[PDB]
Amino acid sequence: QLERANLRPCEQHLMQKIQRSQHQERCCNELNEFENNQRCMCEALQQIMENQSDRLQGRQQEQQFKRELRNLPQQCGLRAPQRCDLD
Amino acid sequence: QVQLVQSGGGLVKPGGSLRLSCTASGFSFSDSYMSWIRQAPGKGLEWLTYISGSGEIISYADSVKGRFTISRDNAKKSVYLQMDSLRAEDTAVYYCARPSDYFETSEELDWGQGTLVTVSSASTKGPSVFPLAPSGTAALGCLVKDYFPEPVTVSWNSGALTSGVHTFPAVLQSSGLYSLSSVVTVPSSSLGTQTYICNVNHKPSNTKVDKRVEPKS
Amino acid sequence: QLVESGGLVVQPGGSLRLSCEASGFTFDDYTMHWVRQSPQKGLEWVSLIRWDGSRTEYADSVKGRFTISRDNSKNSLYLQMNTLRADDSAFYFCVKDGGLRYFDSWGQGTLVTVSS
Amino acid sequence: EIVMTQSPSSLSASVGDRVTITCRASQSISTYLNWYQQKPGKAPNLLIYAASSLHSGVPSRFRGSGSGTDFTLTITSLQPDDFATYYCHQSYSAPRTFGQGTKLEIKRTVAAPSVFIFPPSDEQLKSGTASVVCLLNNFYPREAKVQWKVDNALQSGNSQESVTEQDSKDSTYSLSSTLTLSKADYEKHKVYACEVTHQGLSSPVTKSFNRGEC
Amino acid sequence: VVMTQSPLSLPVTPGEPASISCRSSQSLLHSNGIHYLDWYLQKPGQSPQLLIYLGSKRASGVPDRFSGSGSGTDFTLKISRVEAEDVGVYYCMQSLQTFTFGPGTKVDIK
Repeated sequence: QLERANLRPCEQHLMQKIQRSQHQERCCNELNEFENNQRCMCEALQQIMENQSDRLQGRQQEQQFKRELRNLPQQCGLRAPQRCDLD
Repeated sequence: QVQLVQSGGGLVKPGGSLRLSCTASGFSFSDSYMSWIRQAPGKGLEWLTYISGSGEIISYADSVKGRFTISRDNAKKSVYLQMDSLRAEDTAVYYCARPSDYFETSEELDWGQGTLVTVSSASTKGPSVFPLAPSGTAALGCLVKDYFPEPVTVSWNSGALTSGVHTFPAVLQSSGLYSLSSVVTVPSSSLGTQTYICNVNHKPSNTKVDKRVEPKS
Repeated sequence: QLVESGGLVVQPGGSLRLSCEASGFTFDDYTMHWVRQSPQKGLEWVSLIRWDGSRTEYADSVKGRFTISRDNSKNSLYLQMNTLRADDSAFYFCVKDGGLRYFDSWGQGTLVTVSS
Repeated sequence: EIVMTQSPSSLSASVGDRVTITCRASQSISTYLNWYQQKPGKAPNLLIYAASSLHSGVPSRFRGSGSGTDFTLTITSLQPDDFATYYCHQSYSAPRTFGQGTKLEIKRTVAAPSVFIFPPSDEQLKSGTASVVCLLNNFYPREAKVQWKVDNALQSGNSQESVTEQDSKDSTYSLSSTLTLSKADYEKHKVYACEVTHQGLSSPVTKSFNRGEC
Repeated sequence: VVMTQSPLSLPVTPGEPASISCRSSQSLLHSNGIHYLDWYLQKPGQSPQLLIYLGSKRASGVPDRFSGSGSGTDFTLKISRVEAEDVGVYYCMQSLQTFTFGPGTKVDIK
């Protein structure tokens, strides 16, 4: 189930959130498939971090991205995992 | 290395107000939720409130909504609890807690040392000590009555008698004062040839009493 | 400001160490790269170090021979170059990442000559 | 508020037993159920999060299971350090809520209490109050009934009980019940007795006194 | 990943408009929305300076007459009206796989 996901709209939505929608809607629809499933929701967030790690070449941009990423389930109307390592 | 150092609390009259504070180190305070939890004497844990890192999300348990106010100062790495219109029900040990991670669902993990909050209009009073006289093995004791605040200490023959001793937990009376009894069980034979005294000490009032417990006419 | 030290003539197969002193911005908030400029060859990218120093990535050309390092205390990006070679001769630039993988502020330059 | 309902409230068991504590939520809380251990005077220690996941350092003998409304903490082989109180805890939605708690005590052989009644001291009566104490000493289990009768009349709401925690040496309980009256009320009756019921006793036991005696 | 540029030499009439093209061997579109292409001007005697970054966005000190466009592999740096301090080697650079600069275009004054 995890291998099948298209999290590119989440990566697009987050980096535009850092610069300062079509992708916020599409991102929440993708994340909705993991609602109230903590292990699988965490892997989705981790895979967004994994793909974006090379592109965050600065402490302040990295922390804002992490912060916005931790708030992404809540801002989509979903529960975040109790624990999810983003390092 | 996570440290949670609480401060404040103490004695307060019903209807009064206290501000408990807690300062945190060893984690990213500005990203973490923080919560307050209490435990009344001899009762279970009672979750009270939490506050998001930004301070924009706040929740209060129904038992406390409208009376307490949680706040935080990320620059000071501190979280506060303003308790107003206090009641006797609120007497409890209050715990600061930090969750295990930086999400809104993250469960409490690290706890402060706890702060005792006592809500009472009573004044400091030393106990009155009355004997509980004998009538196989026999039983005798002393009744420590009408003291405030807690605690009191009780030994027998100045620490020489320890076996068979049961010093019961204090009860809070309708008067707002505490009472307890300390009893010791001993052989019937030793009674006349042995002097039994209970040594009661109440530090807040600076009281020491050593009442003898002898049989009766 | 990105003052760049080190960089002298070296023999083939030798070792050299470069330093880069930072001024004008929070050094502990930005990834730092080394990029070199050849006389004949174009602009080549060298190595990488996150602001925390946690991550370090290297160009294929000069990988295993160069090791990158930062001292956030002294605010200095070091490049320890070992096994220098004629192909490694170039002007070496201390590049300041912009936070989103772009070279915002460049240094002035320091030359390295692999020659006998 | 999501109500958390724990069972049992109390539990006695021996070292090596398999213990099971259950927690039922008022509504579906998915896997967002946590388990804490608390020893007296100490802050709780997290055992399990996400209903199945062990916190680092927690021994393997603790195991959690469940999803939805019904959850279970299991201790496969109880150890001496496991006698404490256990709480379930939901972080599914705020305000969070603990279960009522489960105290896990040591099991042992039945033991009848030795009952002792004490009349109020003369020194006390000179103050205008009378306390009559009924003592149950070194018994087990905790379950016990203490009934005050004044001239064969059942008293209600003027007595307070107090119990001790399990004793280190023998793992028994001791209880005291104190009947409080005014000197005036105390002197309008003759017979004071406390009737004690406990399974270790073949029959209920009564200890009585007559206000002028001994 | 290989970066090429056309023209290798673009003599301009000052005041008139000018363009440089850059092309990559593979698409420069990342999993986020960004096109990881920058432009860098190396003037005579100076180090390279940032003109345009991440495809369209321009730098703080770079005035508005520097534009940058493109999508996929082809990218174009337009200039509205050429001026004094606009002469040197114009490298493009990708930031997708690692960091690969183009050979560069010389901005002669015709």
